[PDB]
Order: sequence, then structure tokens, then C-alpha cells
Amino acid sequence: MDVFLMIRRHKTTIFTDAKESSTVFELKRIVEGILKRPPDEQRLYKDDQLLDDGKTLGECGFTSQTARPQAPATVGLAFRADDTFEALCIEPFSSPPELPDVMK
Amino acid sequence: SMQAARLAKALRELGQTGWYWGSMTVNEAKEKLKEAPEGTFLIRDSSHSDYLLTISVKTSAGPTNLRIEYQDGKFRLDSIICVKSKLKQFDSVVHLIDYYVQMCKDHLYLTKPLYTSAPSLQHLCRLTINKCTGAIWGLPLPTRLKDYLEEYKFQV
Amino acid sequence: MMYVKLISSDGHEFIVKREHALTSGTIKAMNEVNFREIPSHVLSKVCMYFTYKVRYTNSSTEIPEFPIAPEIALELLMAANFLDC
Ligand SMILES: *CC(=O)Nc1cccc(CNC(=O)[C@H](Cc2ccc(OP(=O)(O)O)cc2)NC(=O)Cc2ccc(F)cc2)c1
Repeated sequence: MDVFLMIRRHKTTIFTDAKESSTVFELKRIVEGILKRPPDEQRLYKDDQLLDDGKTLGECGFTSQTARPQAPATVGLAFRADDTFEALCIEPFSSPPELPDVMK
Repeated sequence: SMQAARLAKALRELGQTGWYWGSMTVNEAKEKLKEAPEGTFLIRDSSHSDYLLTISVKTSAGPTNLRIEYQDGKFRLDSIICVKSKLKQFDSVVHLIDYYVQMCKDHLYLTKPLYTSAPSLQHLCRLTINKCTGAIWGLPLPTRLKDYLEEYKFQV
Repeated sequence: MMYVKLISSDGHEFIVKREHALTSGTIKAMNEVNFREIPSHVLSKVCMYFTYKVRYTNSSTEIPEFPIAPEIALELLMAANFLDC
């Protein structure tokens, strides 16, 4: 069961995929190879819920039907800051302009 | 005249749909549509030399098929079946399909096409824009992109 | 040669599989790319298109709908044309 994800921190968005049977830790290993911070310096979130390293992505609620290629599920990411973690902070994408009236 | 220049334009449009399956047989279309939602449809070549194309569509009772004829520069649903005088004629076969899809939204029931492959992102945007308006002329787009939209004005 | 970084006009960084980014002939012609005229509400959708296109090319899986909000469709059309995808 493939799950398609956006891992998001600040203004960084990683598009990647994994399996429902993948662990949260394995996701942190993907992030480590991209952003060069080790798993112990990462916190991953589904909405505001901290994810435990040992759980599978399916156990966290990431399912193939709700994490599709054309509509990936978001995983929040926060990094170590000194002796603690930064607060989770994901910056929104830009706002679309107003539709032409002909299109509304 | 068979108006081959018009036919070529219509077949180009058909090639852009992403839901034209070419040489597919009736049996192959049945297997493809067997478990699809009601109204799921595709277009393919017809086995019958008097017709150009066939619509294959899922009904509540299973897939069914309806041929399309091309005569004198016009496409029309099969008139051996449907009463001829009440059949609209079209210059474009994608227009024919789009017309019946839109009529079903407001006994051929068409909803959504079965794609052979993923369309280009440009085409997906074109579909979205067409579902919003037909007034290409006034969109805030460069002329190049208005011409692109004009090449395929259909909502399906 | 595993991921590439695509940066939107408003400074969002999208890190995507290089194989998937090559869906774009324009990206394929050119590790990081800056799109001075494509904002993040457009570029994020482009990146989902890459995932969808790779997944649903030469598959036996039924091809699902690719969702595009009317409000992004015009800029996304221009992006897709510029990107040749
Ligand atoms: C005006 C209107 O709405 N007419 C209309 C709509 C829906 C259905 C029909 C009647 N259709 C049939 O009787 C078809 C005839 C048919 C059979 C096979 C093809 O494919 P081709 O030879 O490759 O062009 C075209 C038309 N009968 C069926 O579809 C029955 C059927 C179903 C599944 C199969 F695998 C085989 C046959 C009129």
C-alpha cells in the first residue's frame, strides 16, 4: 500500500512516498538523506499530533486512499533547536488571485 | 463529400481526449467497464464498416454499446437504433460526446470517461477552464494559450 | 541524482524526485531551479502532477481524476505550458 506525502517545514516541502507498513523512523531516514539532519533531531506530525518513531504510517492514519499521488497527505516536520525542538511551523502556500467574473 | 478535412480535425480532437481506445473490441470494452460506476464511458473503433466509432458505457445492467456514424461531414448517433429525425448532428465527435454528457447532468447516460493514460497538465487545465467558461476570448491569457484552448473547447 | 529542488517565486522550496521532475521537458532540458514567475500555490500542484503522471503512465490501474481548483487553473495552464508537461 503506497502512501504519497508532503513533508513540510517552514517553506520546505518534500514530495516523497512510502508504504502504510513504513515506520515513522523510516520516514525520518528519508528526511535525513535529503535535509542532512539525523532522525533524533526530527519530530514528525500528523496535524498537531506527534508521531512515535515505532508506529507505522498506517498506524498513524496515513492510508493509500487518503495519501494519493494527486492529493498527498501532509506530514509536519520540526527540527532540533539547541537543547529542544523548534515549534512546528508550516508556512502556507501563496493565495490565488480572484477569479475572473466569467469563471465564477 | 466525406469532408476529409473536417474528419481529420475531428480525429485530432479525439486523439486529445485521452479516452479514445482505438482498435478495442466490444469484449475488451466490456471487461474494462464491467465494474465501473454507472455512466462511465469510452470511445473506440467500431467493428462495423458502416460506422466510424462506438461508445461503450456502463449501465446498471452491464456495459452497453452505441455506434456513431459519420456521413456528409456530420457525426450522429446510430439511426438504425434511435429515431433519425430527433438525432442532433455534429461537426465534431468530441462535441457529440460533450453534448450528451452535459445533457445528462441537467436512453444514453454518460458521466465520466475512462482514460487510457494520464493527460498532460496543460490539457487538464484546459478541461478545468472549459468547465468554468466558454469565453476564451476574454481570459487574461496570452494569445498563444487562447489558441490552445480553442483547439479543444470541450468539458470532457 | 535522487532529488531536485524547485523554488517558487515566493520562495517555497519543493524537493522532488529527479525522475519525477523530468516529467517536465523544460526541467529536463536544464540541483536547484528557481521559477521567478510561478508562485507556490501553482508550483505545489505541478509537483503533485509529476507524482500522478509517473504513477499513472503505463499502468493497469484505472486513472483517477486530477483535481484542479478553478482559482489556480489559469496560472497552472501557463506554468504547464512553460514547463512542457
Ligand atoms: C439512441 C440510443 O440512446 N440508443 C442506444 C443507447 C444504448 C444502447 C443501445 C442499443 N445497443 C445495442 O443493441 C448494442 C449493439 C452493439 C454491439 C456491439 C457494438 O460494438 P462494435 O460492433 O465494435 O461497434 C456496437 C453496438 N448491444 C450491446 O451493446 C450488447 C452487448 C453488450 C456487451 C457486449 F460485450 C456485447 C454486446 C442503443
